[PDB]
Amino acid sequence: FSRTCLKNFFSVLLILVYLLLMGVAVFLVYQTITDFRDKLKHPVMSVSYKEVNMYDAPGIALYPGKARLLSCEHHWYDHIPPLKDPGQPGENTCVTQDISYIDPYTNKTMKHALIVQGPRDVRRRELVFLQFHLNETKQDFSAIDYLLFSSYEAFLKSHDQVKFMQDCESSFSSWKFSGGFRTWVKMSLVKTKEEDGSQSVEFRQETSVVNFIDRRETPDKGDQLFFVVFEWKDPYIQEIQDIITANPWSMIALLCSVFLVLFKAADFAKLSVKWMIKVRRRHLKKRARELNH
Amino acid sequence: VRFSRTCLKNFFSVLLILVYLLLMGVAVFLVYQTITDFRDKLKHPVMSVSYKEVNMYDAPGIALYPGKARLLSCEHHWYDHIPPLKDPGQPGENTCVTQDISYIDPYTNKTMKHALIVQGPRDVRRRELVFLQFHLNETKQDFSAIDYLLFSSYEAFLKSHDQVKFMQDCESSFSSWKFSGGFRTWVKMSLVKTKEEDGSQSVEFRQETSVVNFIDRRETPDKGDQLFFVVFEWKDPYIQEIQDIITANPWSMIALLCSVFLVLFKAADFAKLSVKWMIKVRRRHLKKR
Amino acid sequence: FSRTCLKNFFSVLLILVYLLLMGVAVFLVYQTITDFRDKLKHPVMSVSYKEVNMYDAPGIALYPGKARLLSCEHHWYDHIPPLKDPGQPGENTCVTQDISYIDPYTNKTMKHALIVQGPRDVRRRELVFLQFHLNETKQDFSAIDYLLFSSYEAFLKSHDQVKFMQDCESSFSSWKFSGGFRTWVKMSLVKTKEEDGSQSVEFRQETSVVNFIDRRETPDKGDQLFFVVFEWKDPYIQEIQDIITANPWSMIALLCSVFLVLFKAADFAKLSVKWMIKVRRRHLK
Amino acid sequence: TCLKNFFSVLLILVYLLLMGVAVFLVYQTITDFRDKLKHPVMSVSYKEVNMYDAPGIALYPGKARLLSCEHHWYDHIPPLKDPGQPGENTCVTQDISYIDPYTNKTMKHALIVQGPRDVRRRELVFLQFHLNETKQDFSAIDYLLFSSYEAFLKSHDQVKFMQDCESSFSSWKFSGGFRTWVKMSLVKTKEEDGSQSVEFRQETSVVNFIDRRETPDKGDQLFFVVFEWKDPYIQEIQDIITANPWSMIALLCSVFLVLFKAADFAKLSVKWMIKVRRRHLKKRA
Amino acid sequence: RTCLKNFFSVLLILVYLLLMGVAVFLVYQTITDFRDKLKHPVMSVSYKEVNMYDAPGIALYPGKARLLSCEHHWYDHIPPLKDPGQPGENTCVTQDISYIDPYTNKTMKHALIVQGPRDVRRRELVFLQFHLNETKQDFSAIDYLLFSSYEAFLKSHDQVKFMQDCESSFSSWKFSGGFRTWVKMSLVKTKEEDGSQSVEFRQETSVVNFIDRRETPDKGDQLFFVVFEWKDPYIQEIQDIITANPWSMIALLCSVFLVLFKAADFAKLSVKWMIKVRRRHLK
Amino acid sequence: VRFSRTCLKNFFSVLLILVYLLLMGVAVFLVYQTITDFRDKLKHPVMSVSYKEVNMYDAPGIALYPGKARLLSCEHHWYDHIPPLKDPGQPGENTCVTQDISYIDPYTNKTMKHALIVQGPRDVRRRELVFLQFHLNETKQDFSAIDYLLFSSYEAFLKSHDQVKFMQDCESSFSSWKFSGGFRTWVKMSLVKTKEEDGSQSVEFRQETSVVNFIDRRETPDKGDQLFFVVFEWKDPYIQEIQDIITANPWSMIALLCSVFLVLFKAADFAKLSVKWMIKVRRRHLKK
RNA sequence: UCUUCGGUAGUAUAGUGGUCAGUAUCCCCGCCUGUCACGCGGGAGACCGGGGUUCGAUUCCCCGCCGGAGAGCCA
Repeated sequence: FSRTCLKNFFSVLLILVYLLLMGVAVFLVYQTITDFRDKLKHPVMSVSYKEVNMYDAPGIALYPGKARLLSCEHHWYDHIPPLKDPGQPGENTCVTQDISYIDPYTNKTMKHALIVQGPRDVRRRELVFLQFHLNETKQDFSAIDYLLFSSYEAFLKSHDQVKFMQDCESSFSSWKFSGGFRTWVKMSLVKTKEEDGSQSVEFRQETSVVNFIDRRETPDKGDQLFFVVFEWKDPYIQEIQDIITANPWSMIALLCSVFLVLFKAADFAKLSVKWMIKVRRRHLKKRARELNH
Repeated sequence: VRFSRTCLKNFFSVLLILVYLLLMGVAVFLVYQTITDFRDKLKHPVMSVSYKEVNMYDAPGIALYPGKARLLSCEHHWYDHIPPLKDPGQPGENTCVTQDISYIDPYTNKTMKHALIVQGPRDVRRRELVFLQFHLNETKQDFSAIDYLLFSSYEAFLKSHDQVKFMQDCESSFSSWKFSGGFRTWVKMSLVKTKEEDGSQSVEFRQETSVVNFIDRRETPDKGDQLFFVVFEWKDPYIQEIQDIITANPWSMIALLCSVFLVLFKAADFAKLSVKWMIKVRRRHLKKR
Repeated sequence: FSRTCLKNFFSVLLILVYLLLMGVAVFLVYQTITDFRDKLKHPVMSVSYKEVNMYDAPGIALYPGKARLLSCEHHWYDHIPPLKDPGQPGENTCVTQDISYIDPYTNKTMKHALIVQGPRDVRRRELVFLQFHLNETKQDFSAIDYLLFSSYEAFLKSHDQVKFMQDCESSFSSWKFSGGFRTWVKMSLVKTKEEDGSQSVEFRQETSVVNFIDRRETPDKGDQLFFVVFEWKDPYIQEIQDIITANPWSMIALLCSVFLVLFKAADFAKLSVKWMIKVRRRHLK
Repeated sequence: TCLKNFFSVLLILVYLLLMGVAVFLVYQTITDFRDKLKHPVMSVSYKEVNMYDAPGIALYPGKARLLSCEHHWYDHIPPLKDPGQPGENTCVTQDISYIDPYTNKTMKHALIVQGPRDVRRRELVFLQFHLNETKQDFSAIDYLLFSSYEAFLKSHDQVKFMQDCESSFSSWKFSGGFRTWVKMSLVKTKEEDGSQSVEFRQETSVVNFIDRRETPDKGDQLFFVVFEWKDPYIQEIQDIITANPWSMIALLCSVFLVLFKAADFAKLSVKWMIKVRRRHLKKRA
Repeated sequence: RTCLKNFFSVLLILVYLLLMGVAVFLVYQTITDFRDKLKHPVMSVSYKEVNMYDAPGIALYPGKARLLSCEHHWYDHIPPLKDPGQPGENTCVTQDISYIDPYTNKTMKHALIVQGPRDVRRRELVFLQFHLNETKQDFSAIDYLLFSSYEAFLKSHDQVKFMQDCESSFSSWKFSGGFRTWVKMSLVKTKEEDGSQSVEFRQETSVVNFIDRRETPDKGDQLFFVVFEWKDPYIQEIQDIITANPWSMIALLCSVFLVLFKAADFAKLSVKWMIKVRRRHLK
Repeated sequence: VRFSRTCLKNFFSVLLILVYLLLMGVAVFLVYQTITDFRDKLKHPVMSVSYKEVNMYDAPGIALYPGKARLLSCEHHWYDHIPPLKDPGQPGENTCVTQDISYIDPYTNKTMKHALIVQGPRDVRRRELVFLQFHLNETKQDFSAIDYLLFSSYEAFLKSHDQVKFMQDCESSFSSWKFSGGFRTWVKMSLVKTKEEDGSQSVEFRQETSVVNFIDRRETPDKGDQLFFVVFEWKDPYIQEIQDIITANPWSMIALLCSVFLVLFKAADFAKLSVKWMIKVRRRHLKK
């Protein structure tokens, strides 16, 4: 009767060894699929700078309003602008093209905008020096807004330019420089990576205002004089590449890991069951050898 | 002729010793290198960024710190493209949810500093702004400046009675920006949600001031009338989220190592079978019958 | 045709399994080759925050013109600058170490460095107050440049300050401070990693100008008094490291091991053809 | 035959001799290992330090108040000075006084200063003192020259520096006159554990001081004291151990193997001799 | 049980590789020790003896002084005092040429060079003497430097360069006024890798007071006196020795290889002896 | 078969001669490097240092040579960095041990130079220091100074005999210092012993004097009167040992030689194995 | 396609339900009888593979691999 119980105990051990590795496999595959779904939930960041040598012509959509473009001189490399007496017009050696459109988010108002061509040569540090004057009024807070878009010649050679300002304000953000300062804007360009098209352009900038010596002007009525430059901070275009360990990585790693752990989950069980039936037969051998020595 | 026997004696010994030596020399090499790589990847968790959109922000924690400065207005201009022109100096129109707390200084435990916490803007979509106005006619420092800090939520401060520790932890964590003394500082703000190992999102603020000079010469400021201005608003509806994820999975480490061990076992067995076959083909070639 | 055609139908499965395994292997190696084409973008960013307590004092290369310093009062303990007076030179207690050399860009211009030690502690908010002065001239906009580099001691200990400062000027950028504002320049470090781990660093800074009342010295010509409050802001430094996510060892291991499941599938094919042969033998016998 | 008894002894004799020389050589090599372990050798190293290494110069005037300091960043001829004028405390006169650690009864003072820098340009501290002449003869002012001024500043519990650095030096003084000029240099010895110790050694060179300027009427004192740096080639000392980590045991095993091989070869050769002797015996039988 | 015997044979097979691992570990340890020994070269000194020292180099920059006596007391120590200030007894091989500064490049240096003493057995000493007019510098001094041999200045050319090179190698010792600075000099030779012998001078001054009461120097004029005896009749010979020789560790590696071969062979013989368990069945 | 026999024999012979040769080349090459290494390490012995420690030094001799002066004051001020100073220039209070010997010179062999031998301080831990105030009449001593010489055994000087030679040899060996005529020469003598070969080690005194000036305001200005103080101490409670070790060991070197000879013998055995492989190849050649 | 016969050291076989899987040759070592074996004395190498019964199966049974033997269309 002892052997009749032993043949049941060893069957129980057989089933235990089978189901141990039949449950480990399912637990591991479920854990791996859950982990790879988690990885699919959110990708990681992969930046690259790809420094350039000759920037494109950028777009600067000023909204001067009632002011006047006194000067838009392009200091081709002159990091120290030639001092000139404020308060009078002159030297419109600029690439301005006054083009207006209706502003969205309002649906009721017209607003003009003298989009100008920005500097290109970062190595030479090309500049653009502006000067806006306005007869003082009740506004008491003189800020002249300005937008920024990547390509200017694209605006030059695009039919139905409605997009170029009816979408810039709806996409970009509206900065503004002060009245009575010289807002030094050191722009830079940053590119993202979307799955729909190819990429996108977003601007960054570091305004560094410096005071304006009101002498030699004497604003008796209070004539404010806006002054703006638009440098190019760096020859580098930090592009954001949103790399994913999500679509191909999940599938490939899933299939490989599972089909290669099934290998052990089968081989170890086979070896263990073979050797345990071997030891069962060995116990039978030793008891029957005690019987028939 | 024992030439075949001697060639066998050379081959099985040297070839098999070489193959079970190269097996170890590759297995231990790869296991050590990949364990080191696992430790390295555990050393440097990779960051994850995205932009979860928010239609309507909560009530932020703008907390002005005016030392003996008189508030003049709180107009929460809901959507105004530019706030309407205001005559300075005159008080009134202070429709801001305001509370004053002052217990102790977190730094040096020096003294009390009263705050003027405002509920702050909510609707980013309609570009809510909370345009302030200040006044410091009686100047003795002669070195103008006004301090302000931001915290996460208003009702979180309001409901919790930990008033002193609110301005303890907020002051210790958030830096102390100071909007300029005299001209309006259009302080757009944005939120950054960084995650932690425990799932806690300890948020911090990010702002991009844009100082606009004032032409407030309608005040006769000869006596020392230095009046300030502030504008808060929410920069973009989006919110940045920061989460550092573990790039190394030990449950993939173990799978990779057991798989390469199985590869090496199969390679050794195949090599043994192949050498046995190449040895035994001459056995059927030396004798024909 | 009763048995020869069946044997041909069995043997075409041999070529079938060969071509299937070839195609699957080619597809898998194509996927892995695309992965190591993405290897170009595999440089990813991993950042950490070293909670540093005591900080290295950094050199602060100011580049004044016709200006003259007035104070360097380092408020090691004080986080607040006590009230002071315009003009009136006093307590030039900094470590001004003028090394005025020629331009590194055009090699013609004259620059006048005034390296200051800067602060050390950040838990105590160690300010480094400064002050300048300039009698008015035809200077329609007034600005006093400056610049930064990694460490003061790396300037003091290293020899040949000529190239040490000349290359640093062109390498970094120059963000100035204005004529009449307390340009409260905070500062912080980003610790990036190069291809080998040389660990170059550059400076992040958040200026915040603030107006200064000038009635106390009645400048009747345009006298300008600058003020700079260089101060370390971050109680911890950011550590940018560009780790790469893929190594060829994983590629070769996974490929050569899915090769084994391919071989096992071939084994099942070789068993199944024999099983079908046995079944057909039983059926047609 | 009798030749068998003749040769049946030197067989075991040669193995006995080999065992004897084996134990002799193992004793010789173990004694050599003991000797080479009991006499570690040193290695001298020169490093070309280019810069500061701020030392914690100390002085113990007690009654001789300071009257001058200087820092001649490049001046091998320090110019004239007024004898007896107090002030110009350009030194970082971090004055601290502490009780004796050794006698535990004397209220000792200190006038720690900041040490010379710029060894390349030979920057040299300079001093000047004064003391109303008292009953004590042989006017002497003790002074230590411990190192690490920069860490001395930030160090906590400054009593320990004074109470400890006295024991680890000999406190060489400077005289009551004639500008005891004091050069100095460093030695960097390596301890047994792995740490290192830095000690200052100095080469005074006194030069007589002309008193044709003070014209004292009592016998007052104006003893200077001058510091500098000697050649920057700081001596690094390392006490390396004789290279016997495992070579002794490996060559012990080698001599073991060769002696066993030689014993076996001796057996082979003597067996060959026995074979040829048996052949000769059969020839001559 | 034959399967057990083959499994023990497989155990010996596994043991066969732990010897390889230990050998490779010892090889790595040996290569690390070799690199360490090539990283810290050892030093040695041998005090050789010299019967007749070379006539050394003595550079002096008196400035506005004037050598009043240059007597070679061959072995006598009796001090003659004719007059503290008179010029006389210039009995030495002296030679002065002024050269511009090789360091500042502006000033000129007046190298009033004196040959010096040779016979250490007789303890030759070159008793100098110098007087200076009163000046405002408030403490007198004379920088003086030494070089290898006066003959290296006598016959050699480029005498301007031959002194200009020896500018900052030494530390510019100096004797004072109203003193008798006794300078016992010794010479140390270092032996570096490139076969050159850089000679250096090391000396131990011992100032002794002087009596000017016999000259009535109330005005403020100071005197100077120097001697330059050679201290020891020896020369320090410091040699840096490399203590690592690859041709002394290749034999170490070979011995390791032989002992591991013997160990493996003994393991094989041990399992062959273990076959006695089957040999008993054969019996 | 003649051609095959000739070619095989020449091929085997050239292989064996090539390896046999190499064997000899590496043997002579290694014995050459052995010769070079052993001769080089015999030429340049390598020296070592160590620092033992004591708390109570023995009594060292101090051979003063006062030509005309006198022991105005001798003391044993231990532990007192402020020695009790009396009125200068007044004799008495000599609480030391002396022996006014007067022996011969090695250079003149005729002068009976005095030597007021004293024993130095011993308590380094309590920094004991002697104090030897003197005075002379300097009628003509324009550069006043009295020599002093250090030997390391006062106790062994006492009980020993032939004291003329016991002072003669120490005078010859150690160089003669001198203390200033009008200063205070603080002499912090350290003790250095070198463990030489021949079963003998010798001691050497090295010291760094530090003159500190003396003020004579307490004595009336006189002609032919300059006094001077000399101080002896103990620098460190250490004793530096300079011992020379030897790098080369004949036992180790012959061990290397035996190992490489074993390796080359095994290489020749593998050459013999190649010979037997050639023999079997020739057996196959004749079988075919 | 079907039906038998056999498969063992490197060679030839002999063994078989309970074990010096043996022997001759071949492989190694001691003797040199004129010789590197012409002759002796000691030591060494194996059940075609897989599964199943049996205390144990190289033996008993089944399935695959290898030959050789026959009918032979398997076209």
